[PDB]
Parts: sequence; C-alpha cells; structure tokens
Amino acid sequence: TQCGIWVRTSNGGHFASPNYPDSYPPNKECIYILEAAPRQRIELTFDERYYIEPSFECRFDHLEVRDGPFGFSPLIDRYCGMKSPALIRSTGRFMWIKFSSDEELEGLGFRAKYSFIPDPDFTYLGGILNPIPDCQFELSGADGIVRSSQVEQEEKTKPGQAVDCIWTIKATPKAKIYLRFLDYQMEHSNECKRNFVAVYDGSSAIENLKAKFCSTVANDVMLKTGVGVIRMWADEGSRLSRFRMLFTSFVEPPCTSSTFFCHSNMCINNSLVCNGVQNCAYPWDENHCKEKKKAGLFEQITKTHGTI
Amino acid sequence: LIDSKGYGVGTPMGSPYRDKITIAILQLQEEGKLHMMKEKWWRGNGCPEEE
Amino acid sequence: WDPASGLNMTESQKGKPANITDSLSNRSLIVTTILEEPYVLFKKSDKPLY
Amino acid sequence: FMSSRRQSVLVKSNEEGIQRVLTSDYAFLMESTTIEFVTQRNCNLTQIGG
Amino acid sequence: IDHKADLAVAPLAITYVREKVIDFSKPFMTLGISILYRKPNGTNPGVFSF
Amino acid sequence: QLPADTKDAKPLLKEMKRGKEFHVIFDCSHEMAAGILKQALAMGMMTEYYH
Ligand SMILES: *[C@@H]1O[C@H](CO)[C@@H](O[C@@H]2O[C@H](CO)[C@@H](O[C@@H]3O[C@H](CO[C@H]4O[C@H](CO)[C@@H](O)[C@H](O)[C@@H]4O)[C@@H](O)[C@H](O[C@H]4O[C@H](CO)[C@@H](O)[C@H](O)[C@@H]4O)[C@@H]3O)[C@H](O)[C@H]2NC(C)=O)[C@H](O)[C@H]1NC(C)=O
Ligand SMILES: *[C@@H]1O[C@H](CO)[C@@H](O[C@@H]2O[C@H](CO)[C@@H](O)[C@H](O)[C@H]2NC(C)=O)[C@H](O)[C@H]1NC(C)=O
Ligand SMILES: *[C@@H]1O[C@H](CO)[C@@H](O[C@@H]2O[C@H](CO)[C@@H](O)[C@H](O)[C@H]2NC(C)=O)[C@H](O)[C@H]1NC(C)=O
Ligand SMILES: *[C@@H]1O[C@H](CO)[C@@H](O[C@@H]2O[C@H](CO)[C@@H](O)[C@H](O)[C@H]2NC(C)=O)[C@H](O)[C@H]1NC(C)=O
Ligand SMILES: *[C@@H]1O[C@H](CO)[C@@H](O)[C@H](O)[C@H]1NC(C)=O
Ligand SMILES: *[C@@H]1O[C@H](CO)[C@@H](O)[C@H](O)[C@H]1NC(C)=O
Repeated sequence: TQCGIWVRTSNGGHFASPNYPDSYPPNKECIYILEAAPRQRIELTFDERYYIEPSFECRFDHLEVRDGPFGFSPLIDRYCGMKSPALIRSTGRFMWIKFSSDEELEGLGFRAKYSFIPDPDFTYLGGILNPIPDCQFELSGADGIVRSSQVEQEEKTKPGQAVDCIWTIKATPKAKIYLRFLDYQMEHSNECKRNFVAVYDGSSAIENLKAKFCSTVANDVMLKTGVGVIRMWADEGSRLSRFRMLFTSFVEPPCTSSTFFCHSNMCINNSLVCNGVQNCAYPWDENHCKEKKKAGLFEQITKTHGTI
Repeated sequence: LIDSKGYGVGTPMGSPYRDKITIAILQLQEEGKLHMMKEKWWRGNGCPEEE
Repeated sequence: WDPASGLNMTESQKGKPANITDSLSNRSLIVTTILEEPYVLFKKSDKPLY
Repeated sequence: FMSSRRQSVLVKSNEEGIQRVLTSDYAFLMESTTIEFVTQRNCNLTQIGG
Repeated sequence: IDHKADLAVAPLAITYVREKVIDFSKPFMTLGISILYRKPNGTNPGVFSF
Repeated sequence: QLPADTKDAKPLLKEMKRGKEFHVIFDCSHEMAAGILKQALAMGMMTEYYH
C-alpha cells in the first residue's frame, strides 16, 4: 500500500521512493516494473537528488537496476551511497527496478523517467519486432491446471529454440496457494543449467526461490502469500520437458461457512468439493461423493441375463 | 539353493592354463556338453513309477 | 602494480620447467555401466546437485 | 511402506491422524500415553499391539 | 577393449565370445532361463463342478 | 577506525552490530566519547550485552 507514485506519463514515469524526499521507512521492498512500451526501451538517467545509505559492497540499502523481467534477471548495477548515479540504458524492451530496505536506516531516494525512441535490432520470434518473450500468464480463481504445453498451444515461440515462460498465480482475497505437481518429467535430470522449474512467493523477485526443481521428483510447496510465480527455463536441446501443476487457494482454519477443512491447516472453498480433481494433499474433498444406490437383480435384467 | 558355491579346475598360483581352461569350459557349457555329462551320471536308475 | 589497475601479475602458468606433469595421485577408475532396473537406477530426489 | 507412499500414509499432525482412523481405514502410530488418553475419551477406538 | 573404462559393473553376462576378448571376474550372481506364467485363479471351474 | 571528516559513526556501528561485537575498546577523547554514545543509543547498542 506504500510504494509511491507510478505516474502514467505518455512515455516513461518518474518514480518516487516511499515518502519522497523524507526518510523512507524501514523494511520496504517495492518491485517497480518498467513496462517499456513496444518498438522501444527505457533510459532512466537518475536525478541529482540521491541519498541511499552507503555500505561495504552494498550489502545494505541499495537499488538494483537489473535489465530483465524479474528476480533471476541479469544485473546492470547495484547503487548505494550519496553520489548520484547517471547513464542508465536498456538492452531489451523490459527493465525491473527493486528498492530494498533494512531496519535501522535513513535516506532520501531516487528519480528518473525516460529518454528512448529508436527501434530495436533483433527479431527473436521472426519478422521485424518480435518481443522477448510474451509468456506472461495472469490466471487466478480457486484452481487451475498450470500446464507446460501452453507455450505451444498459444504459439509464442518458434519450434526448436530455447524457451523461458512465466506463469503468475493470484488467489482469492486473503488466501494462500497450495501448489501441487501432477505430472513432472525432464530429459536431463540433475542439471539446473539445462532445464528447471522454480516457484516464487508474493513477487517474481529473487527473494523467494521456495524450490528449484531440476531432478526426477517434484514435491508440493506451500506458499505464504497470495501471489505465486512459476517459471520454466528449458534451453534449445531439451524442449520436451513438461509439468502440469495445480494451485489451490486456501485460508488458515478457523473454518466457517463456505469452507470444507481438509485436515491439513487449510480451509478450501466448497466449489472444490467433489470437483472430480483432488485439490488437497489427501483427497478429503474427493471423498463421500458418488455413492449411488443398491439395485441388485433388478438391473441385471438386460440383453444377456434378462433374456434367460 | 540356500548358499551359492561353485566348483572349478584348480591351477597353481599364476598358471598359464587358467585362461585356456576358462575359455574351454565356457565353450563346452554353451554347446551343451556339461548338460550331456551331468545327465549321464546324475541320471541314475530312472525312478519314480507313476508320481 | 598500479593503483588504478590492481596487480598485473604475469605469473604466466607457462615458464615452469618440465619437471612435474599433473594428476599424480591414486587413479580414479572410470567404471562404465548401463542403467537397468534394479541394477543401476537414478535416485528419486528433489535436491539437484549430484 | 511409508517411505514409498509419502504424503499418503504420512500425516501432518496428531489431530488429523485421529480423524483418519475414525473415518478411513488407517493404522496410526503414535505415543503410548496419548492412545491411553484418546481411547478413554473416544469409546469407539482401541489400542492394538504393545 | 579401447581402454576408455576400467571396470564394467553391470549385468554383463559371461559368455564365450566376450571372454575371448575381455576378462571377467568370477560370477557375483548366477542365473538361467525360466518361465513366466499367470498364477492360477479358479474363476471358471466348468459348470458341472458339483 | 572512526570516520575522519564526519562525526557520524552510524556506518561504523552498524558493521559492529552485524558482526556481533559486544566488547569494544574506544580510543577517543571525552568530547568524542559522548558523541559516539548518542549515536550508539540511537541504534540498539546500549543494551545489557555490550561492554
Ligand atoms: C590522492 O590520490 C587520489 C587522487 O589523486 C585520491 O583518491 C584516492 O585514490 C583512489 C581513487 O580511485 C582510492 O583507491 C581505492 O578506493 C576504494 C574505496 O572504495 C570506494 O567506496 C565508495 C564506493 O564504493 C566511494 O564513495 C569511496 O570514495 C571509494 O572510492 C578501495 O576499495 C580501493 O581498493 C582497491 O581498489 C582497486 C581494485 O580494482 C585497486 O586499484 C586498489 O589498489 C585496491 O586494490 C582503493 O583503495 C583511494 O582510496 C583514494 N583515497 C582515499 C583516502 O579515499 C586521494 O584521496 C588523494 N589523497 C590522499 C591522501 O591519498
Ligand atoms: C598487463 O600486462 C600484460 C603483459 O603481461 C599486458 O598485455 C600486453 O599489453 C601490451 C600493452 O598494453 C600489448 O601491446 C600486448 O599485446 C599485451 N599482450 C597480451 C598477451 O595481452 C596487459 O595489457 C596488462 N594489462 C593492463 C590492464 O594494462
Ligand atoms: C615459492 O617460490 C618458489 C621459487 O620461486 C616457487 O617454485 C618455483 O616456481 C617457479 C615459477 O615461479 C617454477 O619455474 C619452478 O619450477 C618452481 N620450483 C619448484 C621447485 O617448485 C614456488 O612455486 C613458490 N611457492 C608458492 C607456494 O607459491
Ligand atoms: C462400521 O465402521 C465403518 C468404518 O469405516 C464406518 O464407516 C464410516 O463411518 C464414519 C463415521 O464417522 C462415516 O464417515 C462413514 O459412515 C464411514 N466412512 C467412510 C465410508 O469413509 C461405519 O460406522 C460402519 N460401517 C458399516 C458398513 O457397518
Ligand atoms: C467459491 O465460494 C463462493 C461463495 O463463497 C461461491 O459463490 C463460488 O461459486 C465458489 N467458487 C468460485 C470458483 O468462486
Ligand atoms: C463411534 O462412531 C462414530 C464415529 O466413527 C461416532 O459418531 C459414534 O458416536 C462413536 N460411538 C460411540 C462413542 O459409542
């Protein structure tokens, strides 16, 4: 609820630290995403008004300017100190800004908006423009099968090359996410430099590598936030790997109306009960359903037995 | 079979004939001579009477 | 040495005389094998480093 | 058995294990001073074994 | 044969042709040819089974 | 070493809290000894642990 301003200027917005230019409060990590509109990129060129607390090798309060979507992204620089930086460009049509904070500080902030309208060079998907790459999946609700084949069913890369696609999971308001791997196979096991699947928590940033799977077995992770992000880095020589996850929104129990209480620190919605697909760890929801009748010799009067 | 032992043509320590008999036994074992020999002497009198 | 350059130690790893050729220890046997159940399998784990 | 069927026959807490013997078919293993507490205050359960 | 390995710890059955080229140790496991067949059931004992 | 130009030892005392250094020998004048303790009370370093 406190990050600052986002202001939607027609090209590039100037971003303020929380409570500009007073002391920004402790334990604040806003995850500012430059949208970086098509046919162009971003060029920040930081302000002269700049004070974020100095550190030995910037292991304290800093400002990551990583060129990349989130988290795992390549780093440009790590800025801490009182000397106002400058000379910021982009190497792609997205850039991510994260501003972390420790518990015992005092500092002012940073300001920069935009400078860039030439056209980029390379043609990743094939053609003239072809972004880097459009797999940003916003899906939510109570449940949904996050499948790996959505990169090919929705056609956002050519067959053969490397893939890097990101699923983002929101949940029902005030809830958590129970991620569950139904199917999970790869082709080069125990090798996280060729194919892996990672899960995030609250943001797609680097803080929340809850689990990085690149081995034969995936397990059920249990997120703490209402935002979960799953990526799949599979390179050129291993595009056969697949996984089919299944998130499930849940609230910690005092269980009430519109809850079911799978007995594993979970309240799930009652739409998830006898859904046909198991949503908890043990199928407590898919139990005491489909309990038809007794018929006996009556319905045995048929084409075979009923003639006799 | 509880244990698993095995017989063998004994040779002195570091004998040249160990490798030439091992090749010779494996040749006899696949042609079927060591099943013709065992069913010649462990054949016995040919029992049971109606089993 | 140069203050805004750090140590430019040449150190070359080349001009040593021909005295020692490396890997002088107990030879690690490269045991070849094939995977077949239940003789040789892959371990079923979640942690990646192996 | 239990290492094979993980997340199937490995419960999360004592309260879920009591509510799984009572409903499903289950043979939950726990401390002996809690079984002598549950059986005395839930008349349809029992202790088998020593 | 090309000395690209040292051991061959595997289900590598000792036969005539392989022994003539490479050298095996004494067998750590002996075996043979046996028969699979379906375990008998007894669901149809005819109709005059009385 | 205390910083030369400024008289704010917050970047020094934060590295001393993080490194778990509870036993400190200050070599200062008494005009600067009163200056560190107001900057050690503004941080959480005037506890029953520190000597
Ligand atoms: C006389 O000399 C020069 C002007 O001619 C002045 O500056 C001194 O010289 C250099 C300047 O480049 C300094 O040397 C390096 O300082 C680093 C300190 O880290 C910086 O920390 C933050 C940013 O992180 C800045 O705010 C801060 O001002 C510092 O710049 C050290 O980390 C360096 O150590 C290593 O760095 C490289 C590694 O590649 C090597 O070249 C080094 O040899 C060493 O291995 C290095 O110490 C120097 O510190 C400056 N002096 C001072 C006191 O800061 C002088 O000030 C001027 N006067 C005097 C009295 O020397
Ligand atoms: C560090 O020293 C090496 C010499 O060992 C320098 O390498 C040579 O530098 C000269 C002058 O710059 C060139 O003419 C040569 O062609 C270089 N040779 C090689 C093999 O690189 C090196 O430049 C020095 N490093 C720095 C930063 O000056
Ligand atoms: C200690 O110094 C000796 C002498 O310089 C080093 O040994 C020689 O290193 C040179 C290269 O610098 C080689 O050309 C010689 O063949 C080395 N001689 C021997 C006997 O090893 C030695 O490397 C140094 N030790 C350490 C730990 O750096
Ligand atoms: C006898 O015992 C069985 C044990 O399974 C009982 O069946 C269960 O009883 C619980 C009571 O808490 C209920 O959830 C259901 O009636 C049954 N659970 C299931 C089917 O999962 C039942 O009391 C008796 N059953 C019979 C056939 O006599
Ligand atoms: C969840 O619960 C609400 C009521 O709490 C119900 O109306 C709805 O159908 C359920 N399912 C979904 C997917 O929202
Ligand atoms: C035991 O059976 C059911 C639960 O399985 C319970 O409702 C019932 O009251 C119990 N019987 C007793 C306590 O006699």
